[PDB]
Amino acid sequence: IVRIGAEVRDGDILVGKVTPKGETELTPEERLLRAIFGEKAREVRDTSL
Amino acid sequence: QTPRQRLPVLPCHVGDPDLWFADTPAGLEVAKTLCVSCPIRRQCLAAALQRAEPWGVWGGEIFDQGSIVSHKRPRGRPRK
Amino acid sequence: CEKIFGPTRDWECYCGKYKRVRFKGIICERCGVEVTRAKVRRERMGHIE
Amino acid sequence: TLLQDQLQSVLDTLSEREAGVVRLRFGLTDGQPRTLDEIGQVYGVTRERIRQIESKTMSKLRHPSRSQVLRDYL
Amino acid sequence: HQCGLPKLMALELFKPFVMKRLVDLNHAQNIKSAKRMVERQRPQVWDVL
DNA sequence: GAGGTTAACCGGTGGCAGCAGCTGACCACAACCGATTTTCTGACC
DNA sequence: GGTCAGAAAATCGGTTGTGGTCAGCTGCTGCCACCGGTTAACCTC
Ligand code: SF4
Ligand SMILES: [Zn+2]
Repeated sequence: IVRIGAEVRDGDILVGKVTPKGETELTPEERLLRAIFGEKAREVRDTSL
Repeated sequence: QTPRQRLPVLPCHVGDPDLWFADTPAGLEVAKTLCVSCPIRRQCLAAALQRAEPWGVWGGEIFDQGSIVSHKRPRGRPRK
Repeated sequence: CEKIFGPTRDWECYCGKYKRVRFKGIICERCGVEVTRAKVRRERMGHIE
Repeated sequence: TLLQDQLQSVLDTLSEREAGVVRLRFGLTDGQPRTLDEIGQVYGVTRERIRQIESKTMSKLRHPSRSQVLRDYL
Repeated sequence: HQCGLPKLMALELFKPFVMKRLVDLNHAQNIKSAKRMVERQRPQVWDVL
């Protein structure tokens, strides 16, 4: 959560919470793009306040 | 009218990309000199170093199948 | 019953073998279902005998 | 949908042999990928030559000069 | 024939139109970048709007 | 007054996931060589 | 004072080779879900 006194604006993050979404199947196009860019699979889904 | 990022400033993708894979050492010299004006030669060169490029101009530098080259020899007998 | 009222995911047969859009309208002898969209659960009718 | 169209355009910016090699490698024309020697069989060269072409083509696609349009599609 | 409109409402109302226009003026090269720019309310959106 | 009964408890089956060991498909890479083809040099004298 | 000829590149392409690694396959390993037999608890012939 944010610090006390931190001025916020519209839509900013107040609590950083990320949920285990499990693993779903992958489109071949997303597979190709992930092979191109080389990133984490990101097996969790963000639900932030 | 654009107000975009530094992508047209970025001299990697200004012209034809196949120029950057020139099959002539002279033909890629323009490409290598074109990244003298590149803002991001350090991180790009570092990324190309760590990812073990097989080919092409990278960070203002050509790459062999494994590593860095001075510059490729052309076809024919090497000189003295 | 998925065999009657269609599948529950988009082009997903029930055992899990056929999962591709290249398969379409193909009934699967192992699981029983026909590969199609999950929208057919809106309008597929059954009857009681 | 815009990602698919941009992918088709950038895939067609390169030549047809490596283009169909990538298409058969990733199932972008049928939904089913092929083995390396399968692609080598349906083209006409050996699978190691296929692998060299595939690796250098993957590097060419990885290059920023063609990754400009796909830099921030994630 | 005129009527007023507050900008924090009209920006929300005309959001896809302004997304298309500020992609066409290259202030954001993709739709997700346009959406984040509209959410953060960067000052170019008024002259587009 | 145990006879007869009774919820639960107490052996006794088939189903299934694991699961470690066993293939062969299939790729990594690695050299490595092989025609090709320039092309430079190298004596002829 | 030209002149084939050789050496040595690189470049696309086989090759071999080989090594490993993993998808999966599948017979033991063992546990887990019905099925019902039995065993101490309730109502009074
Ligand atoms: S290779 Fe050089 S010029 Fe091209 S994008 Fe990378 S850093 Fe910039
Ligand atoms: Zn099935």
